[PDB]
Amino acid sequence: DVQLRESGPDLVTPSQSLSLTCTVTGYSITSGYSWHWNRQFPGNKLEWMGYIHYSGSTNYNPSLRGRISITRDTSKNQFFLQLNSVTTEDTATYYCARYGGYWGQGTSVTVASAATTPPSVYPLAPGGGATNSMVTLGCLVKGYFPEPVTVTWNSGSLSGGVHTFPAVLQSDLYTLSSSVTVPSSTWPSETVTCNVAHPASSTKVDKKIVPR
Amino acid sequence: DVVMTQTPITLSVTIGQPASISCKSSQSLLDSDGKTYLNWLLQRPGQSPKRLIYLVSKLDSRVPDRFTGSGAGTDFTLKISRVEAEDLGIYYCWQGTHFPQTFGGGTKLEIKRAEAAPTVSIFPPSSEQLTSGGASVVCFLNNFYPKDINVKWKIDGSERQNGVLNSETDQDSKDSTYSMSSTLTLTKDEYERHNTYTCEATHKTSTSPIVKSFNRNE
Ligand SMILES: Nc1ccc(S(=O)(=O)Nc2nccs2)cc1
Ligand SMILES: [Ca+2]
Repeated sequence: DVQLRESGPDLVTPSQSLSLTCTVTGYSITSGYSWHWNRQFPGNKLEWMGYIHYSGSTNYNPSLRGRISITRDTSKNQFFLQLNSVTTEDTATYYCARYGGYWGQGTSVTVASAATTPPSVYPLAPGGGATNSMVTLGCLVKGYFPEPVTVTWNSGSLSGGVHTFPAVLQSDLYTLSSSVTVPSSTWPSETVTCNVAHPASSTKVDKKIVPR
Repeated sequence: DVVMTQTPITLSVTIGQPASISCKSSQSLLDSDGKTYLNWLLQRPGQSPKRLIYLVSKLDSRVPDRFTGSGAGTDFTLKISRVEAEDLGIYYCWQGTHFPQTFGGGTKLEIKRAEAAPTVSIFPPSSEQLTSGGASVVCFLNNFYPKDINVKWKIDGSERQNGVLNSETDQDSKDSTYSMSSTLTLTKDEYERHNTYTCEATHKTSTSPIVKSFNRNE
């Protein structure tokens, strides 16, 4: 019942090294197979980076100079990636993997010199009126870094009619939006609040969506 | 590296219909040990790659037999007898015969469904934002199909090309629609010089642009 679990930093500065850990369970990394690091770039293309063999030898893609090493801790059943001199081109989702169709959940890594920055949170309330039985409200979350942010609505009791859009770059920081659609019978007569969490900056913001 | 080229690049298929995807290698995938190390994988939105087929035509035991692989040498094919909703995602080929192992660039399968008109909403900048010196006008275009849509902004009757950022969701797993947000960002002083802001969507579900608007005067 083989499982693979990657962990390590969200954000690395250019030129520095990136180190990740893959924690393997349900199979001993000394008992067989090669144990691989792969990565997926924005745009979905996949590259194999290297492996550590059960004997402990290593083989690396020519495309990663000698700036990649893989090591292991056979006592904890973990193997490790280290990629040095990183650049914007190494920004990616990193996956540990084994033959037989086993992949980790993946871990996303951005490489930037931009600083961790907490979000502003703006409410989206409609202008001066329409008849209809449903209303759409939203939140605009702007100028935070790095990914991710979470958005919930009224602490998650509103999940049904929600769309939270992928973040886009905007002046070297991220901006996302989310919309929620509720019965006009319930807003504005009841409160709708967007809850925004930005873990990198240790921030939670609640914004109430008020009419006009 | 051995180049792996997949065709087509995107494909739209109705649930219950078949599909086919081809993978071509820059040289033969036969290894000196006599086996041909070619696999097919699926990656569903926001998940890891999963193995479908290995050694050209062997079915992974976790995968249903609606998936089959064939081919030899440099030419390979994945077929899906009958497409299900769960087959939404990106398919990749992979070779592990030559060093370094390589992956093809991926083929995106979307589920074809009935045309659906977007629900379009427009929002004025908040006063909060205006205190930062910036202004963002937000337009939501929710639960539509097909994906192709053109969104145009006008200010007092004229098209505003710049300052617009769009974000699209991946295809929805429950209803197979797409949604999009479009944001027009201006400076506050520019925002405060004009009265009429409009988001116009061109989409095959209407013979005219779908329009939402507001006037700064109120
Ligand atoms: N690095 C790596 C590349 C592909 C795969 S697989 O999921 O296709 N399973 C495979 N099984 C046999 C060969 S590949 C696993 C790890
Ligand atoms: Ca070989």
